[PDB]
Amino acid sequence: GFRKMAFPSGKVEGCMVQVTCGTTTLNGLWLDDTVYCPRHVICTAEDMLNPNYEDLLIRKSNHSFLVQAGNVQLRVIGHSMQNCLLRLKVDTSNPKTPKYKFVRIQPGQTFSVLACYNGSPSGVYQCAMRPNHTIKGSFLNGSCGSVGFNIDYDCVSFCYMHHMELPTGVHAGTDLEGKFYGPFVDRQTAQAAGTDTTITLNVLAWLYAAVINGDRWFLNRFTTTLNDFNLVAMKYNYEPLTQDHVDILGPLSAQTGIAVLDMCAALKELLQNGMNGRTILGSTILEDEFTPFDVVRQ
Amino acid sequence: GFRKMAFPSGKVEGCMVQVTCGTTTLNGLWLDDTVYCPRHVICTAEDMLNPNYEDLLIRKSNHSFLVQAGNVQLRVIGHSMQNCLLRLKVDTSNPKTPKYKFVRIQPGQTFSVLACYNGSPSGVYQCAMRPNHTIKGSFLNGSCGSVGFNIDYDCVSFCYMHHMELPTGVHAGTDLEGKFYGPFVDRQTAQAAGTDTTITLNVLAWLYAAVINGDRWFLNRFTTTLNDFNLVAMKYNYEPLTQDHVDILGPLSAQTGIAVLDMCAALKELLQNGMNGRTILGSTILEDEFTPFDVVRQ
Ligand SMILES: CC(C)(C)c1ccc(N(C(=O)c2c[nH]cn2)[C@@H](C(=O)NC2CCCCC2)c2cccnc2)cc1
Ligand SMILES: CC(C)(C)c1ccc(N(C(=O)c2c[nH]cn2)[C@@H](C(=O)NC2CCCCC2)c2cccnc2)cc1
Repeated sequence: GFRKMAFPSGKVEGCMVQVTCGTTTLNGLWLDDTVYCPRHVICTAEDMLNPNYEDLLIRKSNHSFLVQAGNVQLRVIGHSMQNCLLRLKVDTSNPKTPKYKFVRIQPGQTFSVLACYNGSPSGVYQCAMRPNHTIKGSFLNGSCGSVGFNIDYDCVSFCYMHHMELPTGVHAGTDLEGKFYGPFVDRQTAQAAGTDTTITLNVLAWLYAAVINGDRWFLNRFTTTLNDFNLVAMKYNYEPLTQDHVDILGPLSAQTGIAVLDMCAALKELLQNGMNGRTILGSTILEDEFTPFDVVRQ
Repeated sequence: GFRKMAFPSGKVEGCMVQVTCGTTTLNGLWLDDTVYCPRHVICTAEDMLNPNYEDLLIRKSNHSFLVQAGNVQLRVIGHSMQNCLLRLKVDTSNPKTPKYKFVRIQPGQTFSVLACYNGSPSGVYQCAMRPNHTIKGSFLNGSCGSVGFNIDYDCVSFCYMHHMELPTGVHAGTDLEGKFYGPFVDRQTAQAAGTDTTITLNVLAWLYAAVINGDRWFLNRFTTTLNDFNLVAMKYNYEPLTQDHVDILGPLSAQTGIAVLDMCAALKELLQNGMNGRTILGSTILEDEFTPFDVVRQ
């Protein structure tokens, strides 16, 4: 009765366009009279190892970028580069543009992803920005340009644009000003995701979700200090817990009457003695892709 | 790299309206000039045990149904009942109506759910029609009228409307002609979901997904007959396997070169010897909410 929920994708579906440059097609985002898309759309098949993007873009004209919004083709009247994004000024302003904002998210935070291919939305799902700045997405060839987003009231907050797959099958991209999450670059190199860790804030939020949904078997009578917990957390590749996290879990702690450091003693016991065949909220592992905000929303 | 993916919900978001009758509010679906919604919206707070819906509806007029499409209120110009649904003819035809169809799904099949409250879409997620004709959804108070759907090309296939929660926390509803899935009724009674079972077709599809995504540890050298497998399946509360299922898994069998009855010997070994700490496609349990169609789509 508790699961990954994506935001309704209608407001973003209206802004999804196709952007073709030579032999390469990928998705872009059309807000007002601008189309944002990954700049590597101008990289050539021969030049994937060491492209110089300033160089490749001086050589382009407006007419080298085909932009198709569904049936209707848009005419480009200008172009520029912002970090790893390209900005294409088009003639028409998108009539379906929503109230929107560009935000840079932090590790642990979650968002919905609209997976698109050739400008055509195909799927929506929820995921989290990992601590190693990758995302565990479901992106196939030509998903580049797909965006990730959160919706509050009527206001879309774009936080991610997809650029590339890394060798482990996870994914890298940028915010909507083109700055990458993590130390990744939009070329073919030998770059790997660094070692990942488990998002302690999110596990604790989930245990509080489980308690609120009536499952309570993992609770215990013990307490722990923050330092005592962080020694167990380091052994099990979990992010250290901070006072800031303890503060964030306040409202959840009040609702259930279970002190945060009590919940931490509970989690520490789970990490040391396994789950021995039981299930939490339907899971047999410790979920770390729900935030404190996500749990309250559900 | 493989997960629950919902269809993009934009085409259904445009048809979500609010329907108020007295003290009760719930969601409805506005296609053309008709609004479909659960008939129990006319049930009164006093009459939940034994309402007579023919009786309660003769007593209503068009002006007892408030219909709000976002800001604008719609005027109702007629009303009738189709099984467990109410049909409200309104003055305006919905301009955002998509190409659409009403279909009745079968157990094991999956669909996307747009969770709505007070006409306002709030979330989208994927689920499956269980063999006991319930759905394991995430519906809170006033989600009634939320619909479930599949999209092919530009054509929305509405298959479920939500009506009620059953005592175990699972959910019952109807197709879009108002006929319930299962033997449930839209009153407060002592009705329970019957015992559920595991969707064997879907587990086998998932194992084929796992193989296609490079995970292969559970394969073995043995084969099984269909009858030999169904004796293990009965012991573990799994649906029997039929020739029709074997036929459905054909394309998946060809793509991976693993014969269906080979995959069944594999699954039988998983059921008898556990997973002993390993993971399939990121899971430590046997997923049964992906169809053969879902696996190919991803
Ligand atoms: C030029 C540059 C920056 C190296 C690049 C090249 C190819 C793509 N990939 C496009 O599919 C694609 C490219 N252009 C249109 N589509 C895919 C991709 O990342 N393969 C990686 C494997 C080789 C090493 C670098 C990239 C992809 C697959 C699945 C999900 N997401 C993306 C992305 C970036
Ligand atoms: C009149 C009738 C048919 C018995 C009924 C009554 C209440 C509702 N429930 C509305 O929330 C609701 C009702 N009208 C507007 N909202 C909820 C519901 O099922 N409680 C059940 C518990 C008591 C026994 C029967 C119903 C609900 C909760 C969470 C997710 N889904 C629905 C549904 C149907």
